[PDB]
Amino acid sequence: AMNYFVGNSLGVNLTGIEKAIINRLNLFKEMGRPAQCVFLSWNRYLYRNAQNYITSSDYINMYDFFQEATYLERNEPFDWLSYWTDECHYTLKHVENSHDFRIYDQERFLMYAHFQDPKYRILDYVNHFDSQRRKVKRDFYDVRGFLSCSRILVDKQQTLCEFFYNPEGDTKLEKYFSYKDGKPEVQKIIVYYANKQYFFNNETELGAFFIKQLYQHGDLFFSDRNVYTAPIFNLTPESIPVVAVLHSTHIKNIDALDSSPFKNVYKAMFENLSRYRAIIVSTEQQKLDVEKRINHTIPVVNIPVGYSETIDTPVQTLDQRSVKLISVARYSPEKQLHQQIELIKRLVSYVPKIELHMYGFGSESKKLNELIQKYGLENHVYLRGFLSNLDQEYSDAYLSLITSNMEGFSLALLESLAHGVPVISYDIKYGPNELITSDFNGYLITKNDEDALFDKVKYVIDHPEVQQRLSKGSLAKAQQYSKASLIKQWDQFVRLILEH
Amino acid sequence: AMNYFVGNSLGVNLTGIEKAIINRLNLFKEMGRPAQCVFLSWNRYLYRNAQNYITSSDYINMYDFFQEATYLERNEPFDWLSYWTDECHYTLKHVENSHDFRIYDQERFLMYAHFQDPKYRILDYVNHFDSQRRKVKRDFYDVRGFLSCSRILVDKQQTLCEFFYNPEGDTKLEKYFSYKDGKPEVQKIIVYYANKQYFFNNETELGAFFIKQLYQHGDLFFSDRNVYTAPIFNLTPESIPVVAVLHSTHIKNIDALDSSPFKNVYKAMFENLSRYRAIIVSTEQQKLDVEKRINHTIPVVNIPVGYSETIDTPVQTLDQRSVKLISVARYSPEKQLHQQIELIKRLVSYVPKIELHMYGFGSESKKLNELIQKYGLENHVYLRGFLSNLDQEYSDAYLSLITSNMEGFSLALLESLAHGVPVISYDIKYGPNELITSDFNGYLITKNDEDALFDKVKYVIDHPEVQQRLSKGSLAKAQQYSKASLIKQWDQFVRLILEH
Amino acid sequence: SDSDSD
Amino acid sequence: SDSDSDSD
Ligand SMILES: O=c1ccn([C@@H]2O[C@H](COP(=O)(O)OP(=O)(O)O)[C@@H](O)[C@H]2O)c(=O)[nH]1
Ligand SMILES: O=c1ccn([C@@H]2O[C@H](COP(=O)(O)OP(=O)(O)O)[C@@H](O)[C@H]2O)c(=O)[nH]1
Ligand SMILES: CC(=O)N[C@@H]1[C@@H](O)[C@H](O)[C@@H](CO)O[C@H]1O
Ligand SMILES: CC(=O)N[C@@H]1[C@@H](O)[C@H](O)[C@@H](CO)O[C@H]1O
Ligand SMILES: *[C@@H]1O[C@H](CO)[C@@H](O)[C@H](O)[C@H]1NC(C)=O
Ligand SMILES: *[C@@H]1O[C@H](CO)[C@@H](O)[C@H](O)[C@H]1NC(C)=O
Ligand SMILES: *[C@@H]1O[C@H](CO)[C@@H](O)[C@H](O)[C@H]1NC(C)=O
Repeated sequence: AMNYFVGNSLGVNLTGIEKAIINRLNLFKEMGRPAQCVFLSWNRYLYRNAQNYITSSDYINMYDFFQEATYLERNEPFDWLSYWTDECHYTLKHVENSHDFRIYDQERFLMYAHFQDPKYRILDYVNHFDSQRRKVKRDFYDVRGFLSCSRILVDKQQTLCEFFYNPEGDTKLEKYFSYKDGKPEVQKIIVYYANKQYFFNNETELGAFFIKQLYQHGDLFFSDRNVYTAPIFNLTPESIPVVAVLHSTHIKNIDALDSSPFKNVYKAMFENLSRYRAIIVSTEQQKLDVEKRINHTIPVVNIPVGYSETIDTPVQTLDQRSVKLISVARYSPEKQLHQQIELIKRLVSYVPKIELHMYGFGSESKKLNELIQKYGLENHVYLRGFLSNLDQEYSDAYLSLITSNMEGFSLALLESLAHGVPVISYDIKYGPNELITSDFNGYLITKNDEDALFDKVKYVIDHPEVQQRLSKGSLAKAQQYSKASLIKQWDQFVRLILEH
Repeated sequence: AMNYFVGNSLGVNLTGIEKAIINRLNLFKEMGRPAQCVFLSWNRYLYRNAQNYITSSDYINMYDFFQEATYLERNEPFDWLSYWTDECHYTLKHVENSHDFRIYDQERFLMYAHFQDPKYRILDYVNHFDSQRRKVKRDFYDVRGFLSCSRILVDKQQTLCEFFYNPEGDTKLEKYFSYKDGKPEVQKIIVYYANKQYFFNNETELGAFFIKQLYQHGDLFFSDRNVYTAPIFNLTPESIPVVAVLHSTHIKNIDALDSSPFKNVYKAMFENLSRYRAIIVSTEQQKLDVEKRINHTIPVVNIPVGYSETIDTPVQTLDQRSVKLISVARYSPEKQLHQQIELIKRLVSYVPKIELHMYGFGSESKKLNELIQKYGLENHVYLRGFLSNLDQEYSDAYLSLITSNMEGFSLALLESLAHGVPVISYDIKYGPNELITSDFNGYLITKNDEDALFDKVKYVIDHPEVQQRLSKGSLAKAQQYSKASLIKQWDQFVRLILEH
Repeated sequence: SDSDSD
Repeated sequence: SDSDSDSD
């Protein structure tokens, strides 16, 4: 029996939801239960992105599946340049300040090639041109080497249809597109599978077909990317068991528990509750809020998405000269990172050896840079961008700040505690008040009360003895979220979930 | 050493030019010289169209060659209806008064299937539709059974691109198209051949490439459809010998031998004469006219496109009570068949048992039927359509009529004389003037003299002693065009045309 | 529909 | 320039 954690894809920078899935996979491995991530969306660099976290056998992508490229590794690089000049007798004209080449047969322009690396080892795409220099076709290569997709273009480079290949060059899917509000949308998909020809109207129906081909009796599905996965599970037979996992607040306005509409990302799930064996949320409070809202229609249970180990990297090696505050959060409006920049403006006149290091990425990074310049805080507030390993950054961290107005748990909060860094967080739904005991491992403060924020951060700077005591509380609280503790809950859950 | 006769294709109904090529292959076959027809254009019905005339080994089609279907035979016949209902679990709705099915699954319209035959053993094409009933793709089946071409559609069923398969379903050619003045034009061709990929701007460049793959030292090309074949031969090296064969009048106004421009269909040939070893035309007079006009730049030589054998069907078994006039001519304007319906309208006043049998096909079909219907001649004038064997129709024929304003030679005229049927023809260039001696085997009458046409036809009906005399004259004239005398002219030509 | 076939 | 259209 296999357990399948169904998300959408993996980017370059590991997000919360992707980390929750990989955490869950490492917990099932530790307990000996077979488990695989399932990715839906077409992504020809997915094998590169997954490389740094999971193995090739730890996941299945839907497009890889129909393209017979599941559990395939990289080929030894093909020397395209050398095959184009020596074998094809083409002429290559390098494009300056690029990894691109223009390809000609004598004086005739045929192809524009973009490589990914400056070593020309990874062909990315090739554009095909007709006698009038119309771009009729784009060839997209998988980072593993093979040609994954050809796109046929019409008019002003509009997508008309896509063809997906196995590594041998046989066609396995066809997609046909029409334009609606200036974007291409799928109107038909043809799949060649098990020597038959299947017809679908959209990617959701293809999703539902994929889930059905994966499923064997005794298998269990987990729906983690509900905006895509719920509609897919809605077109699968009830005989295939699936658990819905909520990753954040479930309603658009959390101060109206009874009345607020469900978020768009959960609508399709909440509108077909009886499809699901259960809902999992991260926190007690959200379990009780959700079980009320859905009038107990299906079981709701709380299993935190995050866990701690013991750390072999250094803990609380503080610089005795300066105070290092840290924010570990997306540069995104709900994290309200502008508030922590206001906090430093107020503190800098009192404690001038202060540093705030903000680890993350997103749209707000320009407004946040402009806010630091405005206040002349370039020496004190550092937008560090995204680091894939934070272990060294927690070593010398005095305090971690959270000014968010909505969490599902906050992996960053537990991660901080686990490295012995105490946290000062607004008391919001959900997670902070289950993870912080005021005056034990940090302080909870009323949502958006920036005065209480300043007062309490000032109190811990003034009292290095208090920071030492809260640090040790942080390691103790982290132990309540241990690997062993999460395995005990997942084991009981999996043993009770299937029908008997 | 192979002799290749290069035309465009063979229709469902043979053209004069297609017949000339088959005649030439039969003469080469009887004298023991290797010959093959070469056909350029994509025709998935070619194998069927060839079956009455030549062997599968007697021709190579260019699309067959790249599609790896050259010399491939008809498959074991496959039951599509049973595959779709029994194996696929689709529901078929037969379309009234057709060989067509609509195809549904899951309450959706998926496909429209058209068969060639009433026993539904030959799938012709299948149209595919998206979620909104847009026709996104057409599958075209070769009459031998395999899927030959998929066409992708944009907008108002416009042709965007075509994929061409070998019989296993591997892609061997891609064509990309753009519309110019409301018709689709090739802008790009991709061919996968000899483990390589080749790029062409148009069918001429692909033709040229095909000719160069066929050619072995010693082979000889005949260019028989010059509007396509000459532009192809203009892109092949002069070391490949080719002969130009003209099938009709060479200039637009035949009256201005010196000054009239060359017909559009022969321009590319006449603009590059030194490329060609010689010009072959059917008649003495066209030989004299063309040699003067090209200032003897290359040799010009007359070999008739038609020949006579001895006939093993009845000859001149006339019905005494009724007279049967025949026209063997395309339903196309330069044949001016309307004039013969007009002749009959006049003749029924004097011969109440007269019939005119018009054997052919073409565009004027409806306009000629409407003319017959408007004169109440439905019992005297029959459009018989195209018969592949006319042998039995000649048996009781009294006279043949030709009212054409231009002819290369006219095979129908020689066929008529060979079966003992005298001919009355306008004295036009070229062909009739050399095939008819007035008062010996028929009568030559002034171009468009409908008055004189009636007088001579009536005279021959009024005098059956004359019709018999001209019937013996006809069999005598046809003997001058014997299989044996054409072989002699062909054999001498092929022995001298190559440099030594 | 009339446009279904050719 | 018209030439920048060749790439994406
Ligand atoms: O520079 C960074 C910043 C963040 N993260 C990770 O990003 C995740 C953010 O998840 P969290 O639950 O805190 O919040 P979400 O992003 O879902 O709101 C955490 O696992 C962090 O460890 C990281 O690896 N490097
Ligand atoms: O029912 C028909 C009508 C015409 N033909 C043939 O089509 C050719 C007509 O070509 P011809 O040289 O007479 O002139 P064209 O039609 O090319 O001007 C001749 O071989 C005819 O015998 C035929 O086989 N069956
Ligand atoms: C709602 C929000 O801002 N962030 C949540 C985060 O609290 C949580 O750690 C994770 C649960 O897996 O899902 C994120 O997207
Ligand atoms: C000029 C014309 O209309 N038709 C000619 C016909 O007279 C000739 O007998 C034959 C030569 O093969 O080919 C056709 O194209
Ligand atoms: C498709 O053929 C059908 C069936 O004869 C006919 O009803 C329809 O008009 C055809 N479509 C065309 C030729 O446009
Ligand atoms: C850039 O492309 C344009 C085609 O639009 C062409 O005119 C010009 O020659 C090209 N220059 C190079 C460097 O190829
Ligand atoms: C394609 O990329 C090349 C090189 O980066 C650049 O010259 C060209 O402008 C790009 N085209 C775009 C992105 O419009």
